[PDB]
Amino acid sequence: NNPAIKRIGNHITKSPEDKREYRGLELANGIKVLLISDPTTDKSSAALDVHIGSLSDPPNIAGLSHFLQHMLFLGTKKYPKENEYSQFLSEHAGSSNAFTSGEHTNYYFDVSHEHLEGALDRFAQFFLSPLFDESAKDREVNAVDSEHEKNVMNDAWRLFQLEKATGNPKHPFSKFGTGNKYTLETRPNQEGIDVRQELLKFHSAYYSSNLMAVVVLGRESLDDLTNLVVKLFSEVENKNVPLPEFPEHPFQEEHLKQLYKIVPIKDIRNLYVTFPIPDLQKYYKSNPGHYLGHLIGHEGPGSLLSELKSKGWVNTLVGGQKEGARGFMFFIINVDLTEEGLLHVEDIILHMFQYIQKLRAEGPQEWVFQELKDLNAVAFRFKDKERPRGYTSKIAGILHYYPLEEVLTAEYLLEEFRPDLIEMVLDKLRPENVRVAIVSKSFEGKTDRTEEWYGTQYKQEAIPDEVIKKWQNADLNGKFKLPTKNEFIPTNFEILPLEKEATPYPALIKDTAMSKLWFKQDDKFFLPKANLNFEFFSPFAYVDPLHSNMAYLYLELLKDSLNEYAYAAELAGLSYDLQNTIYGMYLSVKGYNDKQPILLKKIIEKMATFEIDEKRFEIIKEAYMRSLNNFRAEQPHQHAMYYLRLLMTEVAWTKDELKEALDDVTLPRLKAFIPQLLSRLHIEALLHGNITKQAALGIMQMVEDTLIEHAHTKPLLPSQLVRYREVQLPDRGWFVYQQRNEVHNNSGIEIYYQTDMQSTSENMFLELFAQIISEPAFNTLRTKEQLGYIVFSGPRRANGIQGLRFIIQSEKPPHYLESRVEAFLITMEKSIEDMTEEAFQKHIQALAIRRLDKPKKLSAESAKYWGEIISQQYNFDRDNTEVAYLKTLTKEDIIKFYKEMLAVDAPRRHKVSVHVLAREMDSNPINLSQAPALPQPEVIQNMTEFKRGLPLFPLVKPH
Ligand SMILES: Cc1cccc(-c2ccc([C@@H]3[C@@H](CO)N4CCCCN(S(=O)(=O)c5ccccc5C(F)(F)F)C[C@@H]34)cc2)c1C
Repeated sequence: NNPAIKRIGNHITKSPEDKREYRGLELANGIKVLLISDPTTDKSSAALDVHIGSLSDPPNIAGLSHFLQHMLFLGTKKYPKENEYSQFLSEHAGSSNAFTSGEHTNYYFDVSHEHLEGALDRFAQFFLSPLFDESAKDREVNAVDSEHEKNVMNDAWRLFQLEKATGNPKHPFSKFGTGNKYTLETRPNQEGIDVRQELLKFHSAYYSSNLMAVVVLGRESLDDLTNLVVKLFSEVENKNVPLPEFPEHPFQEEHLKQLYKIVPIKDIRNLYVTFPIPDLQKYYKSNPGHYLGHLIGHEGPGSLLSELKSKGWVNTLVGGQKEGARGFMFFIINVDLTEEGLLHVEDIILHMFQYIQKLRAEGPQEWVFQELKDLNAVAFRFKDKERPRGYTSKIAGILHYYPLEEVLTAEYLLEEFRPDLIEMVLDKLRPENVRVAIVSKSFEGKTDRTEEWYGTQYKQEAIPDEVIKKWQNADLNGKFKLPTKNEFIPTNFEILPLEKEATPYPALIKDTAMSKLWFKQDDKFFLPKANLNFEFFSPFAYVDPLHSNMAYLYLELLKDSLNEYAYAAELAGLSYDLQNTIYGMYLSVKGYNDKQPILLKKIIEKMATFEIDEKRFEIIKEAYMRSLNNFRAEQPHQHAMYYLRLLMTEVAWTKDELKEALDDVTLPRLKAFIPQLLSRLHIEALLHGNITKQAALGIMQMVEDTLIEHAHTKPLLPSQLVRYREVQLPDRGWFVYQQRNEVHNNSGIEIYYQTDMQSTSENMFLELFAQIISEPAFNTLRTKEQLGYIVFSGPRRANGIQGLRFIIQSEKPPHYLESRVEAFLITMEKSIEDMTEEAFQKHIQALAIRRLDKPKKLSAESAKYWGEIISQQYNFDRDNTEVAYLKTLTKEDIIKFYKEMLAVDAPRRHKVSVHVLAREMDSNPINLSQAPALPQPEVIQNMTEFKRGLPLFPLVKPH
């Protein structure tokens, strides 16, 4: 009947555990639509995906489609205010973002479930009448430039664009996708281009309804959402744009049998092997490329990685199909190299072709296909409920590739066993079709080429024909065997009934000297999974730099030894996480609860009886040295956060201190360390999920008994369980710590206004003030003043203390950012005074909606509890309590808080600043609002002297 709708789809196949309701349809103008109705959801969400992207950029205006993405947020005919969209979401508990790929531009948001329609209306105008204001165009070009700048010294981005640069230059694959100030302004200016014209030209040409997919999720009925979407999106005009296709591969014959030697910024050794392949997307029900990726990339007994590890040549390997665009794809194998491996790349590649040859020898394996199929089937059935914003964005993209009825299952369920396709793809993994890239600092000075956009330095050689032949003649290596049946595949999915004494929050069910056990049986999600979290306390994990190094290497070596065994468990939905902390060790086991005790028992047994392979020890130690050194290449703003974390924590070892001590770590000393670390411990655990109190008590005691049997562990004394405190800053003080980033030509800054110990009152004063200023700070500091791509504000919480923080990465010097942030804070004092009383309550309700947002998957609820436990506050009802108090706050209360704690002349202002200067700054001391004059800062010359010159805060009292 309805003329606005071209069709309604049939039942949209979903998991029987999914309680959400789905309708799919195609609009008259061709928009493909999925509607998701979830009456429980706290946040509603919508996303739109356009099947156009950087591959469609005009060759003379690189990055135009990425630039157009940024511009749609900045105003439309119906809603002209540059920030009406941001502001509307902020005051209704929303967020938004977008990304541009070669073939897609994806826009998405979430918001309070009551304001879906208000958000969606503003959002629809992006695709109807965008302004492309000239003042916004001039300002936003800078945001794009600093984003590129951030990427210039990043080894991944350099490799990403280097690949495009070494293929057919006539192919759109070569296009620079990001854009920068040169491609978007300075160069188009000297060629007479009116960019606002090209934006409107491009938007009008390609933003056509026939290339769009929309997904909307909210509490409304499926019928109500249907009316809503036709109301807002039928207006979008249909220009029947043909969908771009790229049938000719970017890598032709002249681009094969090629070797590239590349100089990295970080000290890394990597080998990249690539084969051009046809587009396998159409074969999604068969998934031939993923079958091969599963086998080549396997890490278990008999695998290619296993032999390469034993020879001491590589440490990690990943492989499989890599997307390109419609009409072309890649198959890749990525290994990191040891020092020895760098000298044996030829042999390493031979082993690769030997393993591939084994797969040809044995032919396709239906049992392998069956196993992959069964695992994906289990995965889909018990998939965790997704956060709405990410869910709509994902679905919006794949609406372009699968029938409406299959969108939810297309990427999970497998139907066809197709050995013809497996051999077809397998026939393409041959030496005559290969491309090899080596990344090592050993090529420094030996390169003869330079990549235009990032400056990557590299050398290109043809692979010698005799070397190709050795690879082509790869025999069978008897150390390569297909994997055996995966015995970690779960079979028991029974959901145990809720016990009578079950509780809404974690209960303390064991409180001994050795262990504190918090337990909760799942009463929400009812999936056959569980989370097992353990914190191991030992003073010897962080006593000095040397011991910290050894705690790290111990767990790295242990994970290395378990890798072959645990890989099967990971494929089977059973994964673990094990790393050292400043307080000891952290262990998490997540996944299907069926075979979970088996993996946990194997981990603890291995810890307590660990034998170190000397060859593995030397290799991992070398990698760890490089990892420490490679911090020099992180981004300025991350340095600033690192430095501030060192300044404000009672105890903290620097990367330099760790580097020095790493040389004094001998194999004998490590062998002695491990038994000393395990000799005395305290264990605090959260066991949460599809398990009962008896099972949980048994799991916790199994861990203890294993440690007692093999490591003779005894309890710690309670006075030994000590937490670190935060430095207490003086009233009206201001300290600055200054450092230089020697890799990146940007500067970074973090500003911390310390308030007081966490407290129900002090917590919500800060959080509410943070909410009020969140959007304005971004609008003022980024979109208006265009200081940098990275502009952040919000609460900082550490060691029981809290405060307000600003983080900026910019080309301008830090002392300038200091004033602009100081100028902004006064704007916020007036803005709070002038704002209406309902505008204020609007923020209160926005913060409330955020805090009370219910977790949708077990892992998220577990995280909430775990944060209460590791912080030793144990405030499991915090959300209800704090929101209740928040609602009673008044505009008067926030002004007093600002006047007392944050204002420039506040009697209790505690300000500490970290300035990370850019690579090229030697030193460092209109239309914009006026900044207050600031005092003379006390320049921190030594972090140790700084800390001992000041008091230390107390620790928070447990609930
Ligand atoms: C000159 C030349 C020749 C041959 C190849 C490359 C190359 C191409 C591309 C790269 C990119 C680089 C960023 O551009 N990325 C870094 C981290 C590893 C991430 N991935 S990946 O890990 O290989 C991968 C990606 C997608 C799907 C599956 C996989 C899989 F795991 F299955 F293999 C690619 C790698 C590097 C060199 C280059 C640059």
